[PDB]
Amino acid sequence: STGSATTTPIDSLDDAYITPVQIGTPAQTLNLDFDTGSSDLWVFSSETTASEVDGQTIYTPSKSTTAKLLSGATWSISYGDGSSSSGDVYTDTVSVGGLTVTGQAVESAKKVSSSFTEDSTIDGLLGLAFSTLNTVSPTQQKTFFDNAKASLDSPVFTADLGYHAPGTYNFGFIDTTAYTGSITYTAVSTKQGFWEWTSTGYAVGSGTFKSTSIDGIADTGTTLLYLPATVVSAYWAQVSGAKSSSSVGGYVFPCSATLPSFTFGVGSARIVIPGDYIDFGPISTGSSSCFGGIQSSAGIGINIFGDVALKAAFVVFNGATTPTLGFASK
Repeated sequence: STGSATTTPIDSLDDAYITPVQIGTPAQTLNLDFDTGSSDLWVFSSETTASEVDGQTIYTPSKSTTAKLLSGATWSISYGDGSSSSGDVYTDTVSVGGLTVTGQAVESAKKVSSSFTEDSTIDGLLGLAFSTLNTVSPTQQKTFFDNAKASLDSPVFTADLGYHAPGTYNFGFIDTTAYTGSITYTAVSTKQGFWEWTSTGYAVGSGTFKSTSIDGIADTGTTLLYLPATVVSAYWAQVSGAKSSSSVGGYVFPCSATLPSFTFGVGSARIVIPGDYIDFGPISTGSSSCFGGIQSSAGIGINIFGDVALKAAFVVFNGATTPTLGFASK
């Protein structure tokens, strides 16, 4: 089997991407944030505290003939941005782009943090990291990908995120028309439950490439590119007037600037992030100070190749017995 679904930016900045997901019988379609940095499929639901729902589409398990309460199971998650959610669990039929899993754990939110409530466009998350990170207790549950894997033509999914435009998540096949050149594959460590890999270096604009190992995670659920302070300082040093602002919470730059590109290494290959991808617009409405798309990972504890980086590439998440990651230009 295979599946193919379009993923769409939630706003003009590509702050996140939503992908329609069919849950239950008859189908209830929710727009979920596919997140390769977590492993829970959770949704706004009929059980979510009413004051914490503001415009989202909810899953109502009582209206699904295939929903079954997973007796005794609860979940609770906290994300790197400080947001969180928790609730109980059903199993139900879940389909993504024509690919169907029966018996998928669908984690129903009873509580969500303000960040989630305030974002009307995201009806939940669909985790695509390794199932060892799944938070369901007392019986840990598998991700949608893990459940689908054995049925897929090939045990892979791909992320092809657009810049200010829709893109695609495919399951079970590699669309050879979706990228240019060849895909370069690189080793993955699953020890922390993430798609963790080591970039071979970076360049700023037309500058020379610096060969240096940068361990980080491929995370579709993080907006920006978070890298070591040395790397980030070298980037922003090439932008006149750019500075790190403690009050704002990262590097800002004059909105009048033209940003240089940023290149990262994948083995001997190179992925180029155009400068425009690094512009996240005014810090507040009407400001001439703009927020940078490359930020320091210091104090996160891990480097994160988020959407800013991933959207410059066609990315293969290879869930073979020994997982790997592939990157191609596009």
